[PDB]
Parts: sequence; structure tokens; C-alpha cells
Amino acid sequence: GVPTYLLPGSGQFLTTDDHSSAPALPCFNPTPEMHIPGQVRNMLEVVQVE
Amino acid sequence: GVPTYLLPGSGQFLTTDDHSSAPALPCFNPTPEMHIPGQVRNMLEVVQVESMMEINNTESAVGMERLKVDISALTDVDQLLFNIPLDIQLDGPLRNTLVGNISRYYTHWSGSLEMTFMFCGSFMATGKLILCYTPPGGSCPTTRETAMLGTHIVWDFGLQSSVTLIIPWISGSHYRMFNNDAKSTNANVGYVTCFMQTNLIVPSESSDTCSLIGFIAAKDDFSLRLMRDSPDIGQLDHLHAAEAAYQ
Amino acid sequence: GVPTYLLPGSGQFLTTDDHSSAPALPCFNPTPEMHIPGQVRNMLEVVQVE
Amino acid sequence: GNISRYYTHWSGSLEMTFMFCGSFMATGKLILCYTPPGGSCPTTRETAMLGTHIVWDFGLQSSVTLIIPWISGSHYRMFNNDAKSTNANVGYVTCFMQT
Amino acid sequence: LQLKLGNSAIVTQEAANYCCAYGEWPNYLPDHEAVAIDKPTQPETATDRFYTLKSVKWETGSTGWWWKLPDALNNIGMFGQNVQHHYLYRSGFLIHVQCNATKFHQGALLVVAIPEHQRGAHNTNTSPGFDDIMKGEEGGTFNHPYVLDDGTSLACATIFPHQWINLRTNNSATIVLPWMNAAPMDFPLRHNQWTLAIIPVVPLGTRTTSSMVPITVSIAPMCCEFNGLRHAI
Amino acid sequence: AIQTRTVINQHGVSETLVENFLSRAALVSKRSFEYKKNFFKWTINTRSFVQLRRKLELFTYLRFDAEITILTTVAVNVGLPDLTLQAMFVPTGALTPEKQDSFHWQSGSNASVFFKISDPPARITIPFMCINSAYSVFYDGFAGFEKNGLYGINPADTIGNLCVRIVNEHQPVGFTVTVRVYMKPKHIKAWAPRPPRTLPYMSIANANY
Amino acid sequence: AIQTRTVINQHGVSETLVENFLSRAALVSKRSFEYKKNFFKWTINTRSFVQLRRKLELFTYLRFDAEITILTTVAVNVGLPDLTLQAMFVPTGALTPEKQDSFHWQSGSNASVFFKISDPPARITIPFMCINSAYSVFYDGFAGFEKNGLYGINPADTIGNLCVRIVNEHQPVGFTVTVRVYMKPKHIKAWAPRPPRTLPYMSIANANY
Amino acid sequence: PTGALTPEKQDSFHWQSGSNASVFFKISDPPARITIPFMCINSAYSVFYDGFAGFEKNGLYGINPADTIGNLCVRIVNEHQPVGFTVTVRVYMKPKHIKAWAPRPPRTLPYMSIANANY
Repeated sequence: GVPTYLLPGSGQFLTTDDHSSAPALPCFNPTPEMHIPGQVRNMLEVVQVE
Repeated sequence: GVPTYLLPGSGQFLTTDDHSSAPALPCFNPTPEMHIPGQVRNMLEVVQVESMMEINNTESAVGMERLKVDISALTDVDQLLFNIPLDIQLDGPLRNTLVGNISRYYTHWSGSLEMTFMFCGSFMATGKLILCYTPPGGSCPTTRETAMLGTHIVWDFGLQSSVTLIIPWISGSHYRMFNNDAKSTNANVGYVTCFMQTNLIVPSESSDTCSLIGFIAAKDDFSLRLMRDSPDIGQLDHLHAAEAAYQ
Repeated sequence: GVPTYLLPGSGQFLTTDDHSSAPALPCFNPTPEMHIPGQVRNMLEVVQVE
Repeated sequence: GNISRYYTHWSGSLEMTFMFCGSFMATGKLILCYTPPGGSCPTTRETAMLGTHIVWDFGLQSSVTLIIPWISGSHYRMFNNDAKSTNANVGYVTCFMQT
Repeated sequence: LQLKLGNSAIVTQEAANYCCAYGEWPNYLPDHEAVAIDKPTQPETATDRFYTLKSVKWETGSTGWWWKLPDALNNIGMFGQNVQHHYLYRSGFLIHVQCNATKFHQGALLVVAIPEHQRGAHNTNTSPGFDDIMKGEEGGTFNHPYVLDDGTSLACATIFPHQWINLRTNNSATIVLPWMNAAPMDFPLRHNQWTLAIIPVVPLGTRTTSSMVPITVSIAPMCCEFNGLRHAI
Repeated sequence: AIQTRTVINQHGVSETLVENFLSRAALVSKRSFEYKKNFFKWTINTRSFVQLRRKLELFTYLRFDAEITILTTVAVNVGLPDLTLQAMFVPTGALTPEKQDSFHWQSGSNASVFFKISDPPARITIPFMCINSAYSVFYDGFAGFEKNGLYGINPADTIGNLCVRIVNEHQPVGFTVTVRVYMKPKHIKAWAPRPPRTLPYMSIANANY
Repeated sequence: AIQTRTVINQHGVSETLVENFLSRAALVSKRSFEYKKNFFKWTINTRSFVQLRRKLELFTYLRFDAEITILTTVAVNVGLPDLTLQAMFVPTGALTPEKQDSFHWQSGSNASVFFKISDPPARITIPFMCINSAYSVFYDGFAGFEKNGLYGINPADTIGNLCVRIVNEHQPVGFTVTVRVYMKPKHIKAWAPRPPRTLPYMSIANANY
Repeated sequence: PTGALTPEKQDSFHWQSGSNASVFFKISDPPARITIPFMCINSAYSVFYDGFAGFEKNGLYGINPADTIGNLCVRIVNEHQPVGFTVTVRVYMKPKHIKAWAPRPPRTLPYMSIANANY
């Protein structure tokens, strides 16, 4: 097989990392999206209101 | 999944490795760059700048009186003024310069140099000097006649007030060759010595004392290798607030 | 990330293996080669001498 | 001032709007100054007129608009221990009674 | 052979060269709308005037002089008034140092300009106060010039932009200084970027005693600008 | 005192570059604490050891990243059960914990790692967090305006501080923890070279002699 | 009280996005149990700590995933032999175990992880399990119809609860287990912003003052 | 390497020196491994050197000053513990990228010293 070696910083837990995860419930379809009015995408749309 | 196995040397920590790391703060934009003038990219742009040396190598010269040699009117002919042992690592005129502080961090050096003198007397005063270069084999000459047969130039004062003297080639290392902690000094490469050809001639109004200033600068083939740590300051002493951070 | 599993024979040390290693001094240029006369490449060039 | 508590550094321009809530008959004038971040707050009307002012009355309009050019800020924990260094006071908007 | 800059003009110099410190001029803030967006007033006709300082005296036992360049002009003239009621500036300078002695004097100066010269007190554990740094128009004096009052030697001090005044050959020096700071605009009453320092390496001498050999320093802000004090509403 | 010689032939220029003149991961902190001040707090200044302070003061402005590596070596004062640590990085504007069980360790906003002793050592890299364009090594000014400010402290220059804590509960054994921190500057851009210092240092705050 | 300044130049807009305004993995539960109630049961409400409750109540409806990370730190009340844990996730409609050795731990239908202490911590992500299209943070209604229902409890809003158990048999040593749970919301879509709360909270069930 | 100082005591300040390379490995890991480049300042290692490093009349015969490499130093990092233990270190060296010149006849008589070729 492929030969590996571990770096330092292996097996830690940052609270700001971004990695994939094992889904607890595969083959589960959530309820589909609906057009709910008034979506905010950026928090500079809040500070511009008087 | 993919089948793996671990090599020996897995999970160690070299202090010289280069690998990627987990960012502590993603989605953070630093302040953008700005054109700040005078960027240095290579440390051979520092050693090529001229920087004066300490010609006055006698004892009991304290302060900034080490940077100059006086040549009084009452000085007999053929008397040696100075000599520079061309050694960077050793204590002398080239210890505390700009080429002798960057080349403490590195072990091996080899390149060519460039020396420049300058005369700081009055406008009326004249006279001549003579400037020899001894190759690394032979030893330092003591009399003027035995030094003229080397590589000399005969420089006067009235025409020019600055001269240029190309040093052809130097080299060096540190040579820890034995079992215990011993030091083997490199052999003394080269000399640059200066004799008084004729007497100094001043008028009745100027002072009878003049002065010289010497400069040094490496050329564009000065090379360095194998970085180490410099002993220049001293190990450690008392810092007044040595733990500001902890409390 | 990629899913792995360890084989038996993982973390041993053969004295005859051939793998890469972490350089102790990167960014270091050795002294370049020079044509030194009389290079031997195979030890059957030694047994053919009288 | 509540969204910009979650963040540390802020820099931008603002926009202030006033509105008068008197009766329909009532009149009069005001004056609205803006002090740049260098100088201090003016105390009398005459020393405040020489700044950047507008002379707003009541009978014509009942709302005004005043553009604030630029602000900035941070928090500056610069020492060894736990200390707080307040940013210096940028700007003022003051109002005097003309008539 | 004259430097006519605006209102004043230093006339009748010796031949001189505009050795730019490093490789740049003032440049006038090419593009920063992200910072302090009230456009800089940029005064140009009423600041550039060669504010000449007081003449200093060079005797045998003298040891050196230093000026902090945004500090030496805070109380002098039209640049001195714009330091009050403004809090951001951006300017580069021009320095013209000229001494005058006859053909019987001998000596040498080193006219060096030092960016961010953090000084140091000798033989104590206390940082220098506000009064040992903000000296003003009169400038200061090196106590230990061989180590430049911070430990870094004078023999290596030619790494900065510098010229030599050798009284055998010339008696003039000219340095042009660009904007050397990390921030785009800076605060004039508490930060000092450059530090003009002149140090006599070879002291003077003559047959008689203590000839003065007076020196003159002249400073002129090159491409200056400030914040905006006038806005629409 | 044997005086020898050897001829030297070289061709390399790319060894004196500033990018690999300062990429060497020197030690910057070493402090112990006993758990039975029960934690390790350290401001991220770089002028703590004079081997790396002199090398860093050849330049006026420079710009880099941190690459912190925390190496913890424990003892019992024979075997220690599965110790877990936390290394929270506190920038400016966020509050620092003053006690081990404070509510500032539970703060979500600042980044923290959770590493065992048996693992390889922890490692995070920290971006350029000055609000100028470069770190002013030498600052010729006053933060305090009036007449009493400390000379040469740039308020824009600071980074933060990191705090290291034993996570576990009070145990009947009491043990001694030793923390070493290795910092490795990455992506160097250095400006305006300066002459190197010869006289020895006297304080950590200023350049006395 | 030193008053300083520094000029600031910025260009970034993509730091205030809602996707990376709430992606920070804050702590949501911390409770100990002694094994010699011998397990850890916790409903997956999010309004337990007020640092993250106020930040989450700026919006009316939002939609995300869970990303649970369970971090267990044990002790003996010196060395512990190879402890194995189980972290069963019980949604609505499935029964919750009331005792450690119940027959509900053997139920195949709900998902469970089996992780040692010596491993890196466990991690599962949980999909969007509301039966509306978004989580109603503020609900202006009654679940109970008649005259006695609790105000502001949405029956469609609930998620489940997770239960953590020491798997091993009764051992002659008795040890204390501490469980910490870190939740990290992923794939945020938030609607209808609301003004933030100034007065302090009084209960976990409602908005009193 | 040569030119850098060697530590004489366990808690010396030469272990904190950044310039020379160091590894930090536990006992429970697989063993440590670093490769070291060709650090002679000639073009090849002189195995047999027919000369004197010391010039005058007293130099050791057959020591080439350009031939040396360095030395490595191994230290327990931890603090003083109430147990005292014995450590045994083995070093395995594996030559890579061989280029050999000028073959010589092999030695029959047994060796007498580590410094020279006596018999």
C-alpha cells in the first residue's frame, strides 16, 4: 500500500477548522426549501437601516 | 479505503522542516501591502556597502579615535604607519565592520574585496605615501625598500584625496577537526601596509597634523554558506523586567 | 478526508529498505563535482586485474 | 452600535437624519455644526459658525440630512497586564438655537 | 546655482547632487480611498520654503548634532501652523547642509539620515522621557557618538543614506527623503520618522585657537498634504 | 593552535536570501507551572531571547506569519492518566482568563486546540495581525500623548497572547508541567536594513546600554 | 487611560457573511457523572449558554446542520483500563433509556458511535430534522390548544437527545467522567433579522425580564 | 556541525540554539530518521590522507581538516523525576548515492588503532 508518516499536529481539535464528517443518518431526505420572504445574506444589510 | 503503513521517522519534529499548517483564523483578511521604500531581498546587498574600519590598532585608543591615524610634520621618512591583517574572524581592524558582522552568521566565505582610503588634511598640504599588498604566502615587510618590490602604488596628496585598492581573493572556515572542543584558527591571508615616502609639507598657517580614513566593501562575487549563530553580544545577562508577559 | 487502514508490518525497521528521508539541512548547496580520474562503477573491474 | 460590538476594527462613513415633531404653525431656526476629529467641542454659537454648519429652519422642511465623512476605531490592548486603552474621541455634532 | 522653491531661494551654492535617499520621491498618495476618506487638502504653494535653522558652532571638542524632522518644524511658519488643527500628514523632505571655512581648515563630517532612530539612555533601566526626545528646533547632542546612543556602531552607519563633507574637497551636502513609514498617513505630534544627524569624524585643527567654522541646515517639505478641514455637510 | 587551509569552490547565491535567512524555528518561551497561577500565560513578543532578538533587529520593518508549535513534557510529583490540554489564543479586544476555571475558557470566538500528551505536538499558524502594513521593530514615538507615555511602544504592533490549561478535574496526584513554544517565521518581506548591535542588552523594553 | 490612534485601510466584505458569522463551534453542554443517574442525557436545545443564545436570536428563521463533537476526559477516584463509550442519538418517536443496562441501548434503529478514550474525539454530523422548512426561533403560539399549553413551544421544532454511557462492566475502581459537547452550525440560511436583546435573561423557556 | 559549539552539560544554553537542526521524538514512536548532505569542502572524502594538518613539526599525521562532518548529541528532555533510568542508544548509518574512485588492495593484518594504519 501507500507509505505514510504523520506530521506534528495530528489528532488535535481546532475549533475553527473545516473538514467533512460522518453523517449520523444517511438515506434521509430533509424537508425541501421554501421561499420565505426577507432573506439576509450579509450583516452589512442590517447596519444600513435607520 | 486506501491501505497504508507508517515509515520510521513518523511523528517527529525537525526544526528545519517545511509543511503546511492549520490556520488559527480562517476568513480573516490582513491589511494589504504598501510600497515601503528600500526593500532588501538578499543579504549580499548589505555587505557591498562601504563601511569604515579601525586603522589605529594601537592600545589605549579609546573611543572614536580608533578610526584615524595622524601623520605629523615631525615624522621621519620610511616609517610604517599601519597594516591591516586581512582576517574577518579575528580581532583587528576588520572585526567590527559591515562585512565582518554578516559573515559571522555563515561558516565559509570566499570572494574579492575593495578598499578605499581618504585624506582629511587642509587644501595646501602635499606629500606622498606608498601602499603595498602582500600575497598570502609571504610575511609582512618591515622596511620601505623590501616593500617596494611587492605590489605597490605611489599615492600623493595634492592631486587626489581618495584611492582605490582591489584585494584579489580571500577565503576562510573554522576547522573543528579534533575529538574534543578545540579551535583551529585559519592562517593569515594577506596584508595591506603603508609607508611614508616623503615628508608632509604644510604652510605656516595650517596645522601640522593630518589624518587618514579607510573604508572597505565586498565585491559582487562574495559568497557565503552554512549558517551558524554569532557569538557577538554575549550569552545572557540580567534583563530588568525579564517576565513582563507572565504577570 | 481519505479513509485509511494500517497493514501488518507498519512501523518496523528493515535494514535493507529504500525510502525517502527528511533532510537535516535544506537550502544547503554541497561542493560541486570534479573529474577525479579513475572512477570504478562495478566490482568486476577490480577482479580482472592481474 | 450593536453589530459592531462583535467585530474589533470598524471604518466607514455614516449618515444622520433629524426630524421635527411640532405643530403645523410653528416656525424658527436652528444651526447644526460638525467638528472634525482634531478640534474640540464649541461652546458658543459664534465660535461654532466658523466650522461646517447648516442653517435649518422649521416651516419649510421637517427633516434634514447630515453626512458624516469618516470614522475609525479599535481596542488597543498594548501593555503586559489586562489594561484598556480607549480610542480618542473622533468628531462631534452639536446644535445651537439661532432664533 | 540656486534653489528657488516657492517664496524663498537659497542662492549661490557649490555644485551638488540630488542623491535620493534609496530610490524614490514623495509621490503624492497614489490610491487610498479605503483610509481617511475626506480627500486630503494637499497644500502645495504655501509650505515649500526652505526653513533655515539656527547656525551651529563647530569647535575642536564638539561631538555631534541631531534633529527629529517632523519635530523641528512644528513651531516654525506655515508648516508649523498646519500641525495644529490637523492630525494626519504625509510629506517628504529636502535637506541642504552647508558649512564654510577657508583653505587653511581641515576636517570631515558625516551627514546621515536615520529612519526610526529609537534612542537609549546610558547606564540605567529607565526609558527616556518626553523631554529628552522632543527637544524641538534647537536639536540635541550625542553623548556617546561612537555607538549612536543605542549600541549600534558608527563604523557601520553608512548603510543609511549619507554624504560626506570633507573640507578639503567640498562644503555641501544634499539629501532628498521619501515617505518612510508603514502607515499611509501619520500623526505629527508624537511620531518622528527621520532623524538628521551630523557627526564630525576627523576633528578640526588650525594654528590659532578654536575657529568656529559655523554650519547651516536648511529643511523644506517636499510634497505635503493633510486631512480635510472643509466638507460640504 | 594549528593553522590549516583548504581551497573552496562555490556557486550558490540562494542561501543568503531573507526568505531562508529567518525560517529556522527558534525557541521563544519556556516556563513551568505546577497543578495540584496554575496555567501558562505568555504575550507573543519576540524579543525574549537575545539570540533571535539581535538577528531580527537588522531590519526596520518586516512582515511574516507565526507557525507556533507547543511541546509539553509532563511529570508526577509514576504513570499519568491521559492528560488533555487546551491552548487558547487571545487576540486584542478579547479578555484573558485570570483563573483556571474562568468562564473565558468557554468563549467560542477565539480559537483553541485540544491535544493529548501522547499525540505529536500541537501546531497552528497565525496570520499577519498588525493594522499597519508591517511590524515596526524600532518605533521612534510615544503611544501616550500627554507627558507620560512609554517611549517606543507602538499600539498597532501587538499580536495577542496564548494560554495553556490542564483540562482535567482535581486528581489525587499532583504533577509538574513544562511548556516550550517554538515559533517559525514564514513568508518574510523585510525592508530598510540597519547596523547590528555590539553592546549587550540591558532591558526587554528599550535599547539601553 | 492612554488614548491612541492608527489609520486603517480595509477592503474585505466577505467576513461579515452569515455563513461565516455562525461557524465557530461553541460549547453547548458540560456535565459530569460518577460511575461506580449513571449516564449523560441532554436534549439538543441551543439556548443553554447566553453567549450563543443572544447571537442566535438576531434572526427569526434559520436552517443548518449540527456537527457534534464529544470530548470526554476521565479520572479514577491511577491508570484506567481501556474505557469504551457509547453515544446513542435518540430522535423523536424513539424511546430514551432510563437506566444504564436498559434494552434501549441495543436498539438497532438509532445511530450510535463506539469510541475509546485514547482516540481523537468522536464526531457525527446531524441533518436538518425539522418538519417545517426552517427552525422557528421565536414562536408566537401555543402547542397545547385548550386553555393550558406552554406558550412558545413549537412541536415541529424539536431535534432529539443524545445519551452517553460507559460500556464496561462493574470494575473494582470507581471513576468520574466529564463530558463536553461542541456544536458547529453548517450551511446557514437565515431569514428576517430582529433587534438584539439588551436586558438579561431570566429563564430558559421564555423571554422574561 | 563544525563551527558551532557542542553542549558540555545537559541543561546548557547550547541546546536552545536555533541554528542547528534538532529532532524531538518520543520512545513510543517509530525511530527517528534524518538524512545529512555531503558536507566536505573538497569534492570527495579522502579516506587515506598522506599529509599533515599541523604544519610546523608537530601535527597529527593523516588528519584532513576538510574531511570532518560534525557530531550529534542526544538528551532526555524531561525534568528530574524520582525514578532513575538507564538509556541505550544505537545509531544506524546508511550511505546513499555512492560515487567511489581509485580502488586499493584490501587489508590483511588486523587493526591496532583508530587513528592510523599500524600493524
